[PDB]
Amino acid sequence: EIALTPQPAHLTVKDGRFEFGNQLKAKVTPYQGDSIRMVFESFKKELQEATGIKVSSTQKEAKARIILDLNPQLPAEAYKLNVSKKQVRIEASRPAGFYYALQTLKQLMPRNVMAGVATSDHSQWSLPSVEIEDAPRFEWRGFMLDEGRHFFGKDEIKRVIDMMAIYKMNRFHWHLTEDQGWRIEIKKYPKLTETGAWRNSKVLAYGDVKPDGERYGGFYTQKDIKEIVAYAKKKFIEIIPEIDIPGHSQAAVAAYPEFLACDPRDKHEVWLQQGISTDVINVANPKAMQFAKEVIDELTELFPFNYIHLGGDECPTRKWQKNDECKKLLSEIGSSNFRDLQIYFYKQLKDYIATKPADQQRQLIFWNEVLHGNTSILGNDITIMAWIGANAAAKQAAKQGMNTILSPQIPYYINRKQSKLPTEPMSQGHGTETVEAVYNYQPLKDVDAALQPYYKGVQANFWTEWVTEPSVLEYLMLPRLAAVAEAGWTPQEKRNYEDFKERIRKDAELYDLKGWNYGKHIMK
Ligand SMILES: [Cl-]
Ligand SMILES: [Cl-]
Repeated sequence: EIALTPQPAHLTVKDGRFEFGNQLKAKVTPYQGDSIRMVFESFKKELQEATGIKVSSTQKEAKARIILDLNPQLPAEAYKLNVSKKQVRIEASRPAGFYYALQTLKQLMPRNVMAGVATSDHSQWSLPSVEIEDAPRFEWRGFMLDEGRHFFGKDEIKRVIDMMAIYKMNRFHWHLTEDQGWRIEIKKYPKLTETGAWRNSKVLAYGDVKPDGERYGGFYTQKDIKEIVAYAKKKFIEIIPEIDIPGHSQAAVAAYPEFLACDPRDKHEVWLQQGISTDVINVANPKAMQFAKEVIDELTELFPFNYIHLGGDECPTRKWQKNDECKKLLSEIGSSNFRDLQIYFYKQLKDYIATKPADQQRQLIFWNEVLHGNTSILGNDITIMAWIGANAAAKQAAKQGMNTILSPQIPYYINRKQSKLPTEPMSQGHGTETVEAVYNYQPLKDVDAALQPYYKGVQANFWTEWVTEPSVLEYLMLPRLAAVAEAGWTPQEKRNYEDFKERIRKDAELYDLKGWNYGKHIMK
């Protein structure tokens, strides 16, 4: 019983099986300075850890039990995988394609292989004969984690990356800064972490829930950030940092109130509540602009991927309205609409980025509500993450020639409850965002062919207002993460929730072996 998730574009089962011994020979293309050989070496280590099988090299076709060949006609993440009694044959055009072919290969084996866990007893190992041709539907297949509200740390984020890689996801969006915490070391502004990474409650207060008096927090050093980026790159996951400015910035304001606060004479502390804060950055202060530039500079050094997310939330303008510098700047830009200050701030930063050498330039991503503002000055070389009225907003973005990513609150905010049972952990929602609901979302329903090139893909987002424990994070992430991964990867014509349900059931064993929690509703 073969169970592949995401389901490949094309799968044909054939007669017989390929058997591994304790040792066998592989021939691997030397394409791009042995890059594919490096991918294969990582695979060899994983295989040996789980099965004891050792692979050696050959240059002879006739002696190669496994062969990785270059086929330049295939798309950048595409592959062919042909398993017969005599040979495993893989073709791809790019490293990621070889990597994905090998992920599929592992998935055809017992779940302990994908889990990277050995059996205690002697086992023998084989693959079903198959012909697979596969390629992702979308180039952006993403997961966002909020570590601003609750910090999980390096080991847990490595596990998150591990989960993503199993399901061939390729974009990790790291929501690192918030009203309630700042989680990334910035060398020029050390108080962002010293002040902003710690606060006097673990829980975030809302309604009947009050602050709990626990001194709580944490942050990533730059060394940690580089380590995680490198770890993710080995699994073909690129990382997008999100540093929210000037909204969702209360932690930064608490760190440097003397120039970031609109009201510096007032007390500023890290927020212990859930909600929307009015304590926004004073975008009219020249030192605040210097700060934003210096933060972007440091992000460029740490994150090699070509995008930065700056938020674009419709932050409260109340404090700007009461600030002499902000009132003066608004008058100077010839406006009476304070939202124009936020857009002006972004334009400044976009212009600054454009002054940098090409390799240091980054494209900006914003949440779709930014488009409610007067955004003409930003041009159309921005990317829109569509989360609220997502289908309508994505269409609007595409009509303006902006690339767009679909992350609808309903149903891709997978921190939301996944069941109506009274025993579920506390999180947002009422229990309607079941695995079925997540899977059934159709990203290109009713999207005109002309607009489709702008739709880069899909992303599940995980907000952590309520989620304080890794066990709960995992419980909510899985298995809905796989449903979104399948939406991202599998052609529409091969998608079917009932079929997915049967396949994803096979991964309970994987999750158990890895020690991951998961929702049990569709399992067993
Ligand atoms: Cl679909
Ligand atoms: Cl669709």
